[PDB]
Amino acid sequence: TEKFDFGTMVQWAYDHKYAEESKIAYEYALAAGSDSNARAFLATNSQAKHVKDCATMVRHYLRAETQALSMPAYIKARCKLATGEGSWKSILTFFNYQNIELITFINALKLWLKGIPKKNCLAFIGPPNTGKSMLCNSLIHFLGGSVLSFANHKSHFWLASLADTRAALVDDATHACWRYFDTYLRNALDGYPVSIDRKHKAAVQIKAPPLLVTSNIDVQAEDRYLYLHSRVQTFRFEQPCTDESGEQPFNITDADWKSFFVRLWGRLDLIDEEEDSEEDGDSMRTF
Amino acid sequence: TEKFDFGTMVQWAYDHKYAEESKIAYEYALAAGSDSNARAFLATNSQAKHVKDCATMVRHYLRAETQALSMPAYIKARCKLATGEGSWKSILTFFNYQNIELITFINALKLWLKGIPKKNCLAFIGPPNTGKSMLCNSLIHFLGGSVLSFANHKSHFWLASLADTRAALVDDATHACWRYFDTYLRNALDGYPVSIDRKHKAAVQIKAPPLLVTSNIDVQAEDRYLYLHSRVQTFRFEQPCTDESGEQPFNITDADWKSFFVRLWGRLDLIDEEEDSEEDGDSMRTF
Amino acid sequence: TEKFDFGTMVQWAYDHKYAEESKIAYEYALAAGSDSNARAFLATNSQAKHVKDCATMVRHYLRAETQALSMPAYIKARCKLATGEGSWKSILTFFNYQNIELITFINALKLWLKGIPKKNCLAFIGPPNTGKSMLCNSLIHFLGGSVLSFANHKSHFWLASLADTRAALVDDATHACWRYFDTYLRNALDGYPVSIDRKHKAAVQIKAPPLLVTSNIDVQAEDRYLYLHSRVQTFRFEQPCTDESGEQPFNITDADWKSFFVRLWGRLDLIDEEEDSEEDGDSMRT
Amino acid sequence: TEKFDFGTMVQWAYDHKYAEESKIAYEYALAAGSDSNARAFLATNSQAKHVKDCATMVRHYLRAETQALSMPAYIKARCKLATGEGSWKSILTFFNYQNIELITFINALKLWLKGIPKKNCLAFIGPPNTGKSMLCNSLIHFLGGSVLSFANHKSHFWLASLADTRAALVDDATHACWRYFDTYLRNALDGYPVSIDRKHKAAVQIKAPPLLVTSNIDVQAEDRYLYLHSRVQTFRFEQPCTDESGEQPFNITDADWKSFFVRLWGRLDLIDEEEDSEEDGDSM
Amino acid sequence: TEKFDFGTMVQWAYDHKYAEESKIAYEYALAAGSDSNARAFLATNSQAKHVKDCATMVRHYLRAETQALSMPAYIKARCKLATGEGSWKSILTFFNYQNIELITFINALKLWLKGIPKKNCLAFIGPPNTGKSMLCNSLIHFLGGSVLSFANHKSHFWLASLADTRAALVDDATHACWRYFDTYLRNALDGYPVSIDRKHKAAVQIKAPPLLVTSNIDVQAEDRYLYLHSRVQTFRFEQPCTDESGEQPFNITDADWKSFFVRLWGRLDLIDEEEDSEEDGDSMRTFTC
Amino acid sequence: TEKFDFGTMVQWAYDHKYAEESKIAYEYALAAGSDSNARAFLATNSQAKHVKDCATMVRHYLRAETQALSMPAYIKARCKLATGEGSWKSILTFFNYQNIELITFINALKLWLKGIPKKNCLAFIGPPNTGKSMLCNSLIHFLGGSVLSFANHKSHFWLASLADTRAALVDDATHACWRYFDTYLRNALDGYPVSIDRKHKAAVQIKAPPLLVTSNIDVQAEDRYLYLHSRVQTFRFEQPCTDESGEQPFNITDADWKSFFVRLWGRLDLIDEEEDSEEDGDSMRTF
DNA sequence: TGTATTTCACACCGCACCTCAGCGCGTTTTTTTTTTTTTT
DNA sequence: CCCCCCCGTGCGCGCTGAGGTGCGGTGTGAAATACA
Repeated sequence: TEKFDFGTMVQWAYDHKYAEESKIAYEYALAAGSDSNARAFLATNSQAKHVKDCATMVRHYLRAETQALSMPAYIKARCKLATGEGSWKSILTFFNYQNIELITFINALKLWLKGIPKKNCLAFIGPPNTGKSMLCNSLIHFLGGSVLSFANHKSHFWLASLADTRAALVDDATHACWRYFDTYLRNALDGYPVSIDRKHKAAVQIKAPPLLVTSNIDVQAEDRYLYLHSRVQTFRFEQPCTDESGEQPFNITDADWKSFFVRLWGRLDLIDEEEDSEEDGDSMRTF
Repeated sequence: TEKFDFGTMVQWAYDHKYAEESKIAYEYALAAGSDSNARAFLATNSQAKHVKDCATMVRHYLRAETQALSMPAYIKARCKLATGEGSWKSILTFFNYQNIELITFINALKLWLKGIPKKNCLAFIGPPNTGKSMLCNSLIHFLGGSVLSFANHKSHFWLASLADTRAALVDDATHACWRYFDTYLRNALDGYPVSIDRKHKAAVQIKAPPLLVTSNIDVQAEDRYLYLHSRVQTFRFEQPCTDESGEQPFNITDADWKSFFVRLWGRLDLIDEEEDSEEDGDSMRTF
Repeated sequence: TEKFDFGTMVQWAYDHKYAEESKIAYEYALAAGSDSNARAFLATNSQAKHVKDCATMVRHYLRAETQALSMPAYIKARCKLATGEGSWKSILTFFNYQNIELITFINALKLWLKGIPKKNCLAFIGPPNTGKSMLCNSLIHFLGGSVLSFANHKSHFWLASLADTRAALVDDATHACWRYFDTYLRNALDGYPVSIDRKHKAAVQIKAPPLLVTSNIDVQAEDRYLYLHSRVQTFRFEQPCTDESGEQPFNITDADWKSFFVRLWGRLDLIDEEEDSEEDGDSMRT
Repeated sequence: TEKFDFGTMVQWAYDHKYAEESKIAYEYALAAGSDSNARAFLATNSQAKHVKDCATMVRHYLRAETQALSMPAYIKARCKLATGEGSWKSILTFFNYQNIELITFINALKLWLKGIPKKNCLAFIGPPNTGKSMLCNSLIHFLGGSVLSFANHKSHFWLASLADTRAALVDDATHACWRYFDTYLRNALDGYPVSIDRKHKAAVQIKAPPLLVTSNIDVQAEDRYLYLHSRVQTFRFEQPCTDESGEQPFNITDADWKSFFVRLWGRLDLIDEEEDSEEDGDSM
Repeated sequence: TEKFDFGTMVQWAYDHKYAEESKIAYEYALAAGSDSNARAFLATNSQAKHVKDCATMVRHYLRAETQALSMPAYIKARCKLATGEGSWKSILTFFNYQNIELITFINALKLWLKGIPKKNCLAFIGPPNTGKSMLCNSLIHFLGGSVLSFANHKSHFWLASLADTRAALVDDATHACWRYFDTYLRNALDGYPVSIDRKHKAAVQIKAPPLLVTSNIDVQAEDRYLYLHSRVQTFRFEQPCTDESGEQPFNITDADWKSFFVRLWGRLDLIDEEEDSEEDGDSMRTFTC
Repeated sequence: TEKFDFGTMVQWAYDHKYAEESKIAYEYALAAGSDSNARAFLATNSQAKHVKDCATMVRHYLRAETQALSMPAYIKARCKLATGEGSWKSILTFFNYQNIELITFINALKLWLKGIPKKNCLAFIGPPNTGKSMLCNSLIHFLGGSVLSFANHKSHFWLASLADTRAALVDDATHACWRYFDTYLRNALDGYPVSIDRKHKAAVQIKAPPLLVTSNIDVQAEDRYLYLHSRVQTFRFEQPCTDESGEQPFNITDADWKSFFVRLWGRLDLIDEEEDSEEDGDSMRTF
């Protein structure tokens, strides 16, 4: 019985972080119970157009908000989302199982996070079924990164995801992958800016976000990869996780990483400058 | 009043589950006999745009309705959609014909449906003309899952169908297909997220849905596929099958599957949480 | 003075089955002489949009109408549209010249049309210039199907012509085509749904329609196609159907097939006994 | 005197046969000096949309008009748009020079134009540089038919240019071209509808337009082409004409063909009824 | 702040010859200190659509204005826009350097500019760095024709240029470009029309403009281009002008070409009848209202 | 009257140099607190279209402004913009270390800037990791140029950026890149016009912006490229510099270039800028 | 009884409100393109 | 001879013009108050 207001629906959509078309349409039509704006939305002869614009607008808002946040603020906004209970002792026990003292790994992650160039890629190289996939992919899951797949490297759009995410991982790199890295992506693995081709739009020149790679092939030994000995940090995982112990004796969850970052806020050198004293407030495109 | 009202058209099109534009337009022009909104629509000089919006809204509603169901609800809906005359005897008789107990198949099916990692691929290995594809095609028809095709693996978009359906079938996997699974797509058999493209879209990262493959090759006997012995459950098909007057001595219906799942809702351990609304008015708030 | 009304224009377009846009525009601008709505169209300020929308609406109507006709009704609607006068005698005498009893071809059509799996492909085998392509392509043309092309099997885009039509012809299937059928379309000849793929689009999962394949290779004698024995009914076209002395005595115009069907509605196990009121309601789809 | 009337502008545009967008827009802005409607058009704030729609409408009318016309009427049209004055003497002397009585060419064109299967391909077969390509190309241009090319045979996609035009030609058909005609384009010479595989399109089922082949290979003589013995009217070219002599390397201009048709209606058998008797056309 | 008059904006754009969108928009918005129509445009809330339409209209007007000109009058125009004090001795000495006396090139240009078929392409074939691309590009720049490029032969839009320009050119003619000339653009050399596919609205039944090509592949010798043998006039540049050990090499300038045409007007046979009727006494304002 | 004023929004966007849709939309939504016009914007029913048009208009303005500046004026405009503290002494010591007197580099730069034909490509060729990448990347960063990547070369659209900027670089060009330059990019590198294709827009015939390339592969020495000895200039970097880890004398900053150009305004033949007689230029408005 | 001194009373003429719907209204690269690997 | 359920809401941004209705800027007097 009132005039539709697109802004209210954009704000409500952003409240629940609904971005895709079908979800916003379905959830709003189900929410027409106690939302007079929704009941004004249903009887409008341009529902589809409004859904399309609402999704686009929420996408703009979320993309800009994510891009704005600096690394300490981003890891804070992800320690907020890490739900569960569990200490960091799993991390230390796993690394001592792999006979790698923690301090080296901390002294490499410290640099890797800052994107210091020539140190912008970890390598976890070891035999299959050694526990590189679980660790690396969990660390990507807790940093909200995207997995890059080498299957479609013949389509040069496979690097499109590097325009958004903050920790990319390509897993089980073959020899062709290492040669590809040495030959094409010399700049990105260095850390220097590199162009990114995207779909239907314009190429965006961006920094090279931090990476992670797991591969059976060692690179600190193959002398034909002489240009990668100094540009990566290789940690050797040479022991098996899935041993005779019934379950995988070591498994890693968001609680482990969350308490890992809360306890190691200092030794990773993370800090926001001065102002964290207020009551909550956020973008409000509703009026 | 005679003014056309788009919400009514969307409600009607969703009502009978017409998604494609042509069927909506034809059926609605037919229904114009006894629908005031329809006899209004025929005269609205912007018919094509209304039809396109109605089809798009129905597609949005249906797609976001299917993805909002957890697995037991999905199987319940598929059982509700299946009609015919049959029983589970018309299946267990076939299994006893191939000389495999059914209890082992159930102990495997439970895990396979739950998507548990490292146990999320059933391989049916048998010589040609023993009935593999018959059982697999029947089962994947019931689960409403798509079937892949290793023909197009030169063109990396053959995985595009993996983004929607919840039970993928790959029939007649050659040596090349098994090597591809061993090298590239190990993550899916594990159960870790993978990246998949969709023609004119972006690589949507999703968990890999359960699979079902038929191959003459015994992966659990070869030595090149040593790293698949811990990600594949196999069932051997040995006794002969269809060679008799164009009638395979065993054809698996949908009534068979319906009575199978319904009769074994306890052994497969499928259930829902605290329930106080099952057989009620369907939420048709899309009007 | 006379407002435009898109409804009566789409009704007029559907009256004459003017699907394509240019024909709409030209014929309607011509008809403006004695149709007030057409003068309103001519004076209208957005003519091209109306032509485009009319084309789209007519295409929707016609395509949906085709997809909704059950197989006996569609055979009746393809029997109505075939024009010419002839006789089934050409089919009968062609077969009896190939020393093949007609009753064999009937007892194969009875199944091949019903889509029964494992009996849903009719192969015509014989050395070339024996009349295979004559009968096969005449029959596919009657059924309104689409002639496929085994050549482009380097690409997987050559099955795209089966997303719509209800009968396909694969002409001169050599060993490569037979191997391709035995390897990737094992399902199709078994009637169960297949996964076709088109160019610059997504794959669709549809039932495999019936088929007619012409080949020089007796699959039911080969051994590597041991699987193919159970889903292909061979037909031995041996005699020379073409010119015995310079002029091809035998050719199957649409009238021959039409009279064949009309006289053989019973033995094919179909039904066209509607005869409802006079011909049919067929009121309107304005 | 206001409210620019788009119907008038499209009627005028078809009136002057202005089809391309740029011509319509420019000349109309030029005629706006003495045309009130054009002066209204200039002040309109959406001139581009009007120009685009006018081009689309004129193209619709002209394309439908061209497609509608039947073959006797179509030739009666293309026998006027042929410009300039010539003389059939050149074509007669050319054919007499090639030892072919022109009566033979008339009695073969009689079949070839009707599209009658079993007689729907003319092979102008002779040694290189004997005027075969000259004559075939002149005749095919007169009909305004697309000239094909078998040098693109490495793909199937050399047939997509045949979707529209009413006549065809292939240049110096090698054995591969004859093999292609014998194997894959069998229907086109028999009258049945054949599929056409192009790039980023679909198998368009269109009838075969009448064909015309230039080759050095006498298909009527080889024994591995029994299926083309009866669907081809091969013509013999022996004597050379397209040489560098002080005399005429005989030219065959469109006017030559114009006078040829004008004189050869009677023996070429094209009907004249079902006309409109100078009934104009309009779009308003 | 009176109602925006899109006609006035298009008139201003075509007056200043601004065609591309960005230059139109920015230059107009900078002229708001004196044009009431400029503030009128700034006031509206649909600036992008208006600038898009203005660009398209100016494009139409320039396109037709150029294509109206006849090639003799077009050479007159391109001989007015040439300024300097050049001489034709440079081109004569360049040709006599390569041992091809100028009369041959004159007797080829006469036939080429007339666009007669079978003679509608000159290939300047020679080893790298002998003076082929220098002369080719000098003549093309003077004649205002658009220089094509083969690096993008995919997407099939590399041909829209010669839909509206009077002399195209393709340098670095690799084997693939020769193959395209053999199997795609035969109609271009044969005089027959070719359908050039513009990238936004529709193709054109445009006749192929006179061409030019620089290559090292002596197509008059390779038998794989038997069709291309007899439809190009090959001029062979064997003597090189790559003198890196002293005096400066040749360079042909616009004024050199202008003096060449002015001097050899009669021998090049350019004469469109006249222009003296009552249509062109003094009427000049025909631009627009 | 508190209605939206698109002119105000476009002027503001250009005022802050916001270009892309995401930044302008989100940050203006934030500004809607105390910028009455943005508060009106939030209530508009076509927010997305207005955001898109604002992005397009700001692109038009920025592009047509930058393309106007003559090259020495561009260098001056970047010169004032360059902030920080540093001197030209860094560049002098770096080059005099490499056993190249600075006069050689200066007399090559004074030609490279003007795009003089046959000297329009300055390649820094030397043994691996001797300190070339840092210098080329820093100079391109100062001149506001773009750095392409070779990976896109399978798509011809990777040169779309050449129609805008005035200093183009590709770094670590492989051997296929050298063949590409010798075969397709002949005229452009010689000093001629060349066509450029772009996405959704028309192709333009624009001259070739000056270039900088680095590689370990020599082009003046390999007789395969007998065709590039007279059209490029090659500087041989030989000493061990590129560590950035142990001593790092190649630590080039942007203030290095700023004071380089400020101190070399007579021997770079640049004084005759667009500011030959600069007595009144203070003007700026694009309402 | 003659006459200064003033709002109600029917209204010139209206400033300006609200009231409809006939005028404007839209995206298309990327993949596929046959190109030369991709075992042999 | 009187109560055991039908019922899930409102529209192309924006105009804008004839239409007529009213309390007043101004229509401006015979009646009406009080004077002398």
